[PDB]
Amino acid sequence: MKYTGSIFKRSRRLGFSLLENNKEFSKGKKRKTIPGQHGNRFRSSTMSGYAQQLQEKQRMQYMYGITDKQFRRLFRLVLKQRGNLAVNLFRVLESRLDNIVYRMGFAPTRRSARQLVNHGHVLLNDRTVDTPSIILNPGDKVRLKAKTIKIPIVKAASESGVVSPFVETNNKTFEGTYVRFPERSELPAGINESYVVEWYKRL
Amino acid sequence: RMGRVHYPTYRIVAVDSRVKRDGKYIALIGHLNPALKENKCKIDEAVALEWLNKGAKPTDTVRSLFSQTGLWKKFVESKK
Amino acid sequence: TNGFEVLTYIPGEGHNLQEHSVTLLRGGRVKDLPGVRYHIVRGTLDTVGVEKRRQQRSAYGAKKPKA
Amino acid sequence: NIKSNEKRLRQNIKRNLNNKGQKTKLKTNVKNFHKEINLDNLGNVYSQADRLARKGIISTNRARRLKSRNVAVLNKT
Amino acid sequence: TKADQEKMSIALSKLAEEDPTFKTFTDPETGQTIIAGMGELHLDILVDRMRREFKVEVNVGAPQVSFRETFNKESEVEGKYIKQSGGRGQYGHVKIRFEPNKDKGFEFVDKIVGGRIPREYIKPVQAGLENAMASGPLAGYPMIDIKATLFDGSFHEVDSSEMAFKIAASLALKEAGKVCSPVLLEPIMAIEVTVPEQYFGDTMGDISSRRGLIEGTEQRDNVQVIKAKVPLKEMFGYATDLRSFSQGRGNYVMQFSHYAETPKSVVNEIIA
RNA sequence: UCUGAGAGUUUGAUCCUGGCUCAGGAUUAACGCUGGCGGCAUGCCUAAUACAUGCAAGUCGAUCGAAAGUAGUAAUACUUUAGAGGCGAACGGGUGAGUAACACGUAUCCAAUCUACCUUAUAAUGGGGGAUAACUAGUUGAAAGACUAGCUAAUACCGCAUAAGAACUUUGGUUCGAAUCAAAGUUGAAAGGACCUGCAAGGGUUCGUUAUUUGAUGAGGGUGCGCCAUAUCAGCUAGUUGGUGGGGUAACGGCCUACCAAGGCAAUGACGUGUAGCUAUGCUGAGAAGUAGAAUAGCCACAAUGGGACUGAGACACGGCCCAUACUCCUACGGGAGGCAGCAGUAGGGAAUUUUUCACAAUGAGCGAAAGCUUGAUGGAGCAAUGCCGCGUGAACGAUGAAGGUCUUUAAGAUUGUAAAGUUCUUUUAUUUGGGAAGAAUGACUUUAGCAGGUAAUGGCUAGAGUUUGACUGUACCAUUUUGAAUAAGUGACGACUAACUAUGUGCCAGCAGUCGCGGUAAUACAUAGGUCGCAAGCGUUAUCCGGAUUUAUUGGGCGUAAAGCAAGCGCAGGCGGAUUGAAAAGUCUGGUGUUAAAGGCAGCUGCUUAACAGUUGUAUGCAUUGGAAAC
Repeated sequence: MKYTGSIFKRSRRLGFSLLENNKEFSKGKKRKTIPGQHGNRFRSSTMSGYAQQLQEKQRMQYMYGITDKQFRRLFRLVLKQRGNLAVNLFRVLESRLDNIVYRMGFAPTRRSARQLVNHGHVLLNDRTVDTPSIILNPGDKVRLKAKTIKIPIVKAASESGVVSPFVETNNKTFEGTYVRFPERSELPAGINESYVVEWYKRL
Repeated sequence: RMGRVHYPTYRIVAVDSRVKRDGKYIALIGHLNPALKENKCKIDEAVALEWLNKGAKPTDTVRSLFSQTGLWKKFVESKK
Repeated sequence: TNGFEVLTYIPGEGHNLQEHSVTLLRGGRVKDLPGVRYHIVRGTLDTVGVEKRRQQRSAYGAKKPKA
Repeated sequence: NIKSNEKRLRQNIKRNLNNKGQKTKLKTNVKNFHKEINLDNLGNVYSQADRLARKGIISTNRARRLKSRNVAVLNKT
Repeated sequence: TKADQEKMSIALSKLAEEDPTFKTFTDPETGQTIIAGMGELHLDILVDRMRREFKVEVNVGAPQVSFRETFNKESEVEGKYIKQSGGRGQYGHVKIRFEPNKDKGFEFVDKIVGGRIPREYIKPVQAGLENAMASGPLAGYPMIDIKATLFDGSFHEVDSSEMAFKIAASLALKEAGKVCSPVLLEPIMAIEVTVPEQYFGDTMGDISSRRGLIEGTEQRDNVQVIKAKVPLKEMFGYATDLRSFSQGRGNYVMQFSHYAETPKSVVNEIIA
């Protein structure tokens, strides 16, 4: 599926907000309990190495919305490069257009960035992109010619800008550019990329 | 020829104009994409000179590129 | 369709055998019934098919629930 | 069938009768040489070989081999 | 042959694409494939397409819808099955009442007061009855319209088991059915015929001569209407007996009415 | 350093010998449920089973006479060819029945070969004859046609002059079955067409001809290696094993003939049998390898079946021929006609594998100075979730959480669920409007500039010319291009492995079933409702290849009680083999070189929306020659 549908429902069982904390933290209350009418006490009756591996992988693609075939595509792409493949893959994990736009102060959510990108409001280097999965590279210019005045969302994101060294942006001129590869310390550390690359040899 | 639909390609070959294409070749000389005309090729004109010395006339429209190689300046006028 | 008169099973609740019913089968062994390694697809050219199931109706061919 | 095969037939049938005549007269010359050995029929075969090998009627190798064999067996006479 | 059945079904697929008004039924009991037709020429042309257009060679017979079975005045017998087939001992024994019920199907009434049969065995024995009536000693049709009243029984030690009681009840049911002179029931259709004037006496004499239950006249606005409860076998050729006499200007409505007692003549005909 | 993850499973229990199952991939994939679409291909594997229809390989009039028709008073010019003459036809495409072997691939040998059209290289490109084609008239029938007699053309056919050069003959002169030269003997060379020029003479262009020498191409021939299993298949073999002569093939060759003999092979497995198109390679594993030889590419076999011949450089010729076979069709019944393993399409089969679709736009192939013609190749386009890649069905905020429902089991709460309602916004796609391609940086075409032997001049050639070529395509996509959340999500599992259970029904029955196994009275195992979770326009099921399985274990296992030691000895061949000295290096390693096509992957680059993919670049096994190495 291109979208998880309900995203707070994803944080229900996971217990982790895809936002900083405010996803299921301020909507009336904080519902961080796992779903299920069969709910009961569960403290160490459902967690295992296989289960934690699934949890890490699941939150990893939830943060980016990668389908299985695209997931293997990205895996092969990071195979195409050498070094510590886990951290290099994690650097490639930011190479999503919607993720960058969210991190560029141009969209409050990556979901909104994806749906702007498909709508055609984005200009990627003199080439409007409707596919939000294109791979970022350093030194790319973007424009928002005219489908931005009628969008309050992009302006609201522009005033709530994001500071990042790996990219540059003029939010008041609707300008963004990918500068350098991201740093691991700027990104959440609860994810373990090693177990997944061990899990991906099954072709 | 090869490539994709809406994406033609044909590697230029000094092949016998009487024997079919897409087979064993004595020597492949150049390549070109006829979709977008920009004249990118890897012509040699070294063994092609020998091929023309022993006939080996390439396909129909190669003569135009032969004009670009300027072999007419060095092949047909080489007896005077 | 050729001359191979072999055993089979009817998987699922009920049956639609007509003593001449033309239908489709399934290849797979069953442990409790020795000599029997075959089934019948529910809903192929003779069998009715069963709906209102989050279960089979992917197998045991039956149309998607209509509401 | 097709018209092209009809035209090829209408041509090569007569060309083949002609070639049959030429081959049979060459055969007759070979016969007359087999009867007795002389320079006159040697010249006759010399001429006929050039008459027939000129076209595709007789292969050059066959004519050369036969004339070489006949002149070789003549060399002892 | 069963292969002939399959090839005739292929011919059915070919012949149903032109006009599917003909109905085809494969009966679960009589077994023979019933195919509907208009008349002599209609069936003839179907046969012609089958043998010549379709190259399908199939034998032709007679329509098949047979009967139902029941039995006479009540009686009470016992069932004792002390037997074994496979590795150890088996035993069972029950005592039931075999009573007819003209307007009700299988019915069970218990008479266990002294603990002769535990409640666990109350239900299986019923099933033993429900499967035992399926066969008849005359022609083998299931026996219906019967009231069953279990009276007594005996549950022994490990030799006793529920299916043994079911088999004993089956023995009792068959024995009592043999004793109580079983009888047969034939299907009866209610046929209504509306004719202006022409075939009043013709239909009267046809029904009187062939078979049927009749009572006089109905006088509709400008026509004569006759309803007959007639055995379904009597429709054989009646479709053309009436039509030939009516020159093709006949019509009726065929509706099933009920199963009725078979006379002695029917008892002599159908049996082998 | 290229590079390796298992799980459960007997029993009171423990492992062990050891089987099983699946977790993983792949697949011409098939089926179910469903299903907007982009881009990338592919899309009979069943019956070489039988087929209507169309194309399917034809071209040249400036090769030839003449015919028909137009214009023109006529001559003549022009339009088409009924035909001849020249060439293509053997290209190419498709199939895998056959074939278990020079067939593939590979290294080399052809002291034993050939190879129009295209390369080099020269000699010239005459003198005639005599014929027919076409046609005319007659005969036979509806007609196809067939038969008979008359007239002729051809760069057609056949003699006649010389043969430069070759080849043969003979003599002299060469080389480790060879090759080269000289002289003499003999033989046989062409055909003309068009154009320019020239009063003419004649000259030139150009096409073609003949013979000559030389490329290349393709074919044939020689072997070595590699190229299934079968000994519950041990003898086979008389053209068989060789020799002499001859015929014979482009050459050698019992290939064949006459004569002469009786060998030859085969236990390291012939023959017989069934199974088979082969390779590069697709996929599975780290690999040794397995899988199958998809499609494509190279090679071989076939063209309804068995032969046989036919010209032609080249065929025993998909779509040439005769016979015979078998079939089909027409016949107004006398006789004929044909072969989709070509494009499709059609019938059967299966679960199933698609359009008798368009243009020859490009490419290519053929014919032709030329224009121009053919081109069911080719390129497209149609269809199919068949695989691959890619995208939506909304999005910003938004509640102690709307309504209903569920559990809790009347009580709260959770729960469905930021999902909802609500405000706001948007439009790739749905859909109106205009733009909008390259593909043709080719090809034709004449005058110019120039080159060029000639020059009297056209023509031979290179740089610019436009009238020239688009099915694809006013196409994809794009300026809120019109409006608009509007045009759209299912599937499986939820006892464990395997991250996924509550309520109800239920009674070893109903049924699930990959295994362990569940269900006989409240089943987290079945069936429904709800909920959970995972993948997703795919998810479920089946088959089959592999990983897991190293579980026929050189690599990478054992033989005592499990499966394993013949009951033992003699015991050939073969295998393994005491020490020391030498050489060769046969084996081996290694250096130089060549070859091992492309395409496959590994990596870099480029074009793609990153993307699969296409192109660019290189990467390699293996074999042969030559120089060494000396340990074994």
